[PDB]
Amino acid sequence: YAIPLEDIDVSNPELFRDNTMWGYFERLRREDPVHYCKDSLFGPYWSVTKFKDIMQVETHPEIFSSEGNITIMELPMFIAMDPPKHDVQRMAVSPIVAPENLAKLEGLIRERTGRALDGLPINETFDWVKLVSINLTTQMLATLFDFPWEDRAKLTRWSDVATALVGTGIIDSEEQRMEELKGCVQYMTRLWNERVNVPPGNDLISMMAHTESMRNMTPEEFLGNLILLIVGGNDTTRNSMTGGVLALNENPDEYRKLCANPALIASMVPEIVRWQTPLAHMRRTALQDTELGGKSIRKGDKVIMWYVSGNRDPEAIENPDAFIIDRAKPRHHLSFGFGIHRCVGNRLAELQLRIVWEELLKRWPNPGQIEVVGAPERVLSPFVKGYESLPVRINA
Ligand code: HEC
Repeated sequence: YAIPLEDIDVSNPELFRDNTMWGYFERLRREDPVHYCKDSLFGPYWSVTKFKDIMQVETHPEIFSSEGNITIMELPMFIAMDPPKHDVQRMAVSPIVAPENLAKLEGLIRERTGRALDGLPINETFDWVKLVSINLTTQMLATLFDFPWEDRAKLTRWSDVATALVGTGIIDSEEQRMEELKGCVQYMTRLWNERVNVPPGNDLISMMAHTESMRNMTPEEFLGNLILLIVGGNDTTRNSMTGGVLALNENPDEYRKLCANPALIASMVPEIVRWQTPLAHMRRTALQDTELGGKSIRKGDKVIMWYVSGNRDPEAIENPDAFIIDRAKPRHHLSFGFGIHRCVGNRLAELQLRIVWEELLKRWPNPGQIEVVGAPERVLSPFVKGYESLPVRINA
């Protein structure tokens, strides 16, 4: 409120690192819900801050294009494609990440999860993001992709390089970003070559290499889609694992409700994904002049769907700034988007988060045993809404 409406830049990454962006999004929802920003680190853009207006953008891909770039920050892959090619590639890829096709690998993830939790320090403060969230998410991706186990830290590195702003401690330049992602393409090409001329067996690289429909992708599209699948489920799962522990500590009546009725994992996991909003936005580009929420959008304009604001919109969600683990309709949220691009991995991602909560409560069943003892450090990004560290002590 101490700055002019016309000067609000909700994309400033410092607002996300400082956890001060909430107040700026609240002012826009009240006073200018479809908002033009002339000056930012990302050039000019529109902010879409209400639940119903994000739904209008998601459901009109013939007006609001995904082709070529789906973030505010300026290989082919089907998230960054419009129909018809989007729809052909999604129909090939959807069965690869469906739980119905993954039961044996998911039982192996549960065994590996239990072993990892059995190795955590007890009655000693540690960094939850390092020892649990990054550790378990990397073990899950390495299991699904049968990735060489000694090289699994490369998955975390490639994830960081894909999304990082220049000068945050990950890359020094766009030249460095391109050199590292060349390395990623070279590594995945070797795995493709080692699995295509041998009988399949049970991992996602073997499944894609032997799927007849994926012969109609170019090698560039095949590699682009393979790398989308490794990166797409990494930071999102990681920051949902961290967020749930923080939400239960900030809301002790919900931690008591969970421990008294562990079946509430079913309604809690979707509420963790809403409360966290691990990807704060997705971007579109206007293909035609259009009207949205009373504003004139021009052909070629950058249009930002702020899920971080839509998930807190009281017009759509009752008491939206409260964490409530037994809501009547807990899947009413925008963290997986909506429409033709709605997260193809959503049911697999939630299954992983339920496996983790079942295995945590098996070992530590009482309220307050998983205790946040220090402030989180947050990520410097307008896209990844997440945590670099979280000090935790397990009281057992
Ligand atoms: C194993 C893979 C994988 C996992 C795990 C995964 N995703 Fe996705 N996600 C994708 C793919 C692939 C797409 C592209 C789908 C498309 O464009 O049709 C996608 C698309 C999305 C989109 C775009 C929605 C839209 O309407 O534009 C969002 C947002 C998203 N994912 C969020 C999440 C979140 C949050 C999580 C975890 C809590 C997650 N994803 C877990 C693979 C994954």
